[PDB]
Amino acid sequence: DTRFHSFSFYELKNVTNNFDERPISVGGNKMGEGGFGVVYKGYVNNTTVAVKKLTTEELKQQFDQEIKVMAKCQHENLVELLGFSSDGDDLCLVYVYMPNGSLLDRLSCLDGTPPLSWHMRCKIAQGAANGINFLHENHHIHRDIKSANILLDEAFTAKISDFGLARASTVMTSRIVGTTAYMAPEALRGEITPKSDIYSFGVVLLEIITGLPAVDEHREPQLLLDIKEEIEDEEKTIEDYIDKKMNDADSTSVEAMYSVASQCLHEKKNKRPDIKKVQQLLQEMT
Ligand SMILES: CC(C)Oc1cc2c(OC[C@@H]3CCC(=O)N3)nccc2cc1C(N)=O
Repeated sequence: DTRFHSFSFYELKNVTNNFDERPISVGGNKMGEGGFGVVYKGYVNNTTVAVKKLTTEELKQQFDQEIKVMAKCQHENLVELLGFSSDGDDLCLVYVYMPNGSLLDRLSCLDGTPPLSWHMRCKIAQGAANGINFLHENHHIHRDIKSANILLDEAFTAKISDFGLARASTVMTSRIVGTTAYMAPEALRGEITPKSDIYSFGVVLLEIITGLPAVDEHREPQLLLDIKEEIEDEEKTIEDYIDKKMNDADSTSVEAMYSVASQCLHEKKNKRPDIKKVQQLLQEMT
C-alpha cells in the first residue's frame, strides 16, 4: 500500500519505443544503466519520465527495497519515485525525469555537455551531503554512494538515487555489496555501518574536485582514493589535481573541499566525521 502508481508494463513498453536500447542521440531511449537494469526515457500523462527496467528472487528483493525505502524517504536531495510495473515481462520502476543525468556523466562531459563550473560543483556537493544526512537521520545506510548514484535535476540540484541495497541501521553480512572503487575497508570485509557511506562520499568529493573517475585502468594510479597518499607524502599537490575544465575554481574553497574529502577517507571508521559534521564543513566552505 503505497502512494506510487501501478503502471501497465505495456504502457511503459509503448512509451519507450519498445524499450529501445539505442542511445538517445542515435534515435533510441537509453539514458544510462547500472548493474540491475537499463534506464529509458519515457513520456506518460504528458510528462517526461525515466523508466528503469530490471539473481532471480534477489532482483524482486531489490525492486521491493527500492519501493519500501522511497515510500519512507522523501527529501529535496533524493530522487522521487513515481510508480512501478510488475504485471508484464519485466519489473519496471518509474521516476521523475532528471534532465541532467548523473554526476558521473556530467563530470566526464558525456555526450558533449559543458563542464560543470566550480560554483555548480559546490552546490552539488552540499546537496548530496544533505541527502545523505536525511538518510542517516532516518536510520538508513545507502551502501552504494557514488557519482553514478547522484542525479542532476532541471536546476542541477543533487538527487541521490538507487536504494536497492539500502539497509536499516554495526553488524556483519554474508553478502558484501557496493562498488569496490568507492568502498570503505570495513565494507569490503562485510561490515554494515553508515560510516562507510561517509568514506564513499569522500571518493565522490575527489571526483568533483579532479573530474577523474574513481577507477581508470589505462590511468596510473588506477584508483582515485590513492591520491590522498600522493598528496600527504607531498609527492603532489591538490592543485596539481584540480579539474582543468573550470574557469572559476579558487584555491581556498577547493582546499576546504579536499580537507572534507580527506577526513571522509580516514581508514579507521571511528575517526571519520559523521554526516552532520560533513554538512557543516561544506557550508563553511562557501
Ligand atoms: C532513478 C534513476 C533510474 O533515474 C535516472 C538514472 C540515470 C542514470 O543512472 C545511472 C545509474 C543507474 C541507475 C541509477 O540510479 N544510477 N544515468 C543517466 C541518466 C539517468 C536518468 C535518470 C532519471 N531519473 O531521469
